[PDB]
Amino acid sequence: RGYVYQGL
Amino acid sequence: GPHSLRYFVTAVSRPGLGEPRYMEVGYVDDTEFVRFDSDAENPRYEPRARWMEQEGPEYWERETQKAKGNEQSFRVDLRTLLGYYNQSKGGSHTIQVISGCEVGSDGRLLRGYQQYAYDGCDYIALNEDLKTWTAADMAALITKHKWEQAGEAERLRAYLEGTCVEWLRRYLKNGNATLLRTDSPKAHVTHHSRPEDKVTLRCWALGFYPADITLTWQLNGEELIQDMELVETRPAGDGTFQKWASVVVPLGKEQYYTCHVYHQGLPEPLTLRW
Amino acid sequence: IQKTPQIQVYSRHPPENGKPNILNCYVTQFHPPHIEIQMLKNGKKIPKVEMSDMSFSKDWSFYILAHTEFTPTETDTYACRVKHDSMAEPKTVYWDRDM
Amino acid sequence: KPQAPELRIFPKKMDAELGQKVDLVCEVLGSVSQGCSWLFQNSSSKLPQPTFVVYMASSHNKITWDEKLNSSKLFSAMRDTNNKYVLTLNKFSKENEGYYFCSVISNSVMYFSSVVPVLQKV
Amino acid sequence: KPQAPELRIFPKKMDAELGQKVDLVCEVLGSVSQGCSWLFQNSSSKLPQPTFVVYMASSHNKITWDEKLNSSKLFSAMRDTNNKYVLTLNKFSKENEGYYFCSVISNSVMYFSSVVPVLQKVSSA
Ligand SMILES: *[C@@H]1O[C@H](CO)[C@@H](O)[C@H](O)[C@H]1NC(C)=O
Ligand SMILES: *[C@H]1O[C@H](CO)[C@@H](O)[C@H](O)[C@H]1NC(C)=O
Repeated sequence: RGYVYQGL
Repeated sequence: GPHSLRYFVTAVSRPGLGEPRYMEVGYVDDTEFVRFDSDAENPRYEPRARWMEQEGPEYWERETQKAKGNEQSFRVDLRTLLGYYNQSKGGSHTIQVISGCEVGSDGRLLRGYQQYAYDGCDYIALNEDLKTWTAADMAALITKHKWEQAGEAERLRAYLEGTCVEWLRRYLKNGNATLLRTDSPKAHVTHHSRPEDKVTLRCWALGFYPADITLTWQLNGEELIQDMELVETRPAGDGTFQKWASVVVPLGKEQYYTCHVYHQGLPEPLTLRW
Repeated sequence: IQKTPQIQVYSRHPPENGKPNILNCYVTQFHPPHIEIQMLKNGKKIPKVEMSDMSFSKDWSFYILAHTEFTPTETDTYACRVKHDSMAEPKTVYWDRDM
Repeated sequence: KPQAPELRIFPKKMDAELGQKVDLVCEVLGSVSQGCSWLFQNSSSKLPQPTFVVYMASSHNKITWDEKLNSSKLFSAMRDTNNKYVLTLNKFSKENEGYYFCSVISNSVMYFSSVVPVLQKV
Repeated sequence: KPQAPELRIFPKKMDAELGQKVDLVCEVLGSVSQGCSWLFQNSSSKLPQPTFVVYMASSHNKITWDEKLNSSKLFSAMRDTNNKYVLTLNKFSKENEGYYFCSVISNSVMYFSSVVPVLQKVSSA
């Protein structure tokens, strides 16, 4: 399901 | 058959007219089943398929938090990218990203992926090895390192192989049937007078589902791939899809041509003629 | 990084003068997402024009559908005035029965 | 190799310099129901990278130019009497120094002519 | 200034041991053109002379190849999921070395993918 994105 | 869960996220900045907008939309077999628009009246995750409304409040709260949480972290990313590329503060920029997994007809994982794109151009993506990254330019190189020296590929791979396929089944269970539904195309050809004794025949095809379809005109058993002229499959607005492929033919000799309509919803391809 | 919009002004169901129908305006292949889509009848803009939520494609370009109820006449004009940054001038595309 | 579709290209080599008009005629002999396409590769082409130039329908009088070359054409085209297709360059500016060749598709089979380098000699 | 399909090949480069199964896939994006053609520019040549390998329909499983210097034994191709056109090479021999690339036709205009090198692996070891 929805993913928790990581900072660039 | 094969199935795939994927997420298309968008964090577009726009100074001068409000804060950056964040949209998060998911797809199951290329069908939108979930969404979240920072611009909505009540910004939160919402189902896009009837078979998605079963999930209780607990599910939608978790997803809304995730979106609320990502939306914030993506706002920095837009700023972080302002420095990596050193762009002013006024020209709206946009970061997009596609990430999900593809499951084979057997149930296995065919592939897991994640692609970032700054201002429409590729930025960084997770390799097929699910352990390495592939930067497009020097700015990506930083992110690449930042993620390597952090253990990102392992956490993303864990989600691609775990969460993705698991919940893929979940949704797929109560959504597969409705996804496999089919509405045969309602075809027919149209006549159009043209200068110099010619004539253009338009092979129509309306009210069909799914959107995938192929219309091909032929002459004496030959598909006129280059003499043809078709349109982008456009949504009718009622769940169904439309499309048309025409070709110019000489007057009188008009009944020598036929377009063959190929669609999932057809046991056998149709053969239209004027 | 930039892409030019692709428009199509059509009706949900087969056209037929006198009978109420829905006029669609499918805009695709545009980036950034910043777009302005108006729907006009005989010059004047239409009021209740619902617009489908926005969504892009694997090629990173955006697309969006905009419709509004209308009743076809053999003398009434319908068009879609789309405004976008990659367009020097706001393109106004007209509805063509046969399209 | 009868009735078999195949194209002829003339001139087969041009060491002509900056300034000259250049008519590249393609003689399509066989049974091609489709039209003729003109393709080539110049500068920003270190690897074999062909770029569509023009397409000439056989049947009716409709010509489709490149998705960009459309504005400020440096190329010209026209259908000559009997199975002929002529792609004439206006001025041999560097913007068109490469290898050219016409193509015809018959029964879903791309049939190419011969790559003609309308280059230079310097 | 209408639609324009998008051809994506994979891998972008490759090379191998004399004798391996090389499979090249072409992903076509867009509904403005059906089918796909796989081209080849023989490595052995001074003048860029493209050579038609094969054609595949996006609907029917019917494939149209080229009966020339009958190379039916080294060439094989199938069509996968999302506008995925696979072209596999039966045993990477010397007659296979060269540059490969897919093409598609939309509204009479021909589009071509970036070429992909398929030469002998640095000839070493
Ligand atoms: C040239 O190409 C033909 C056609 O693909 C192939 O059969 C042959 O092996 C190649 N020959 C050489 C010397 O590269
Ligand atoms: C070669 O010609 C192409 C096609 O006409 C043109 O777009 C390009 O500018 C040329 N490049 C050079 C370096 O002359």
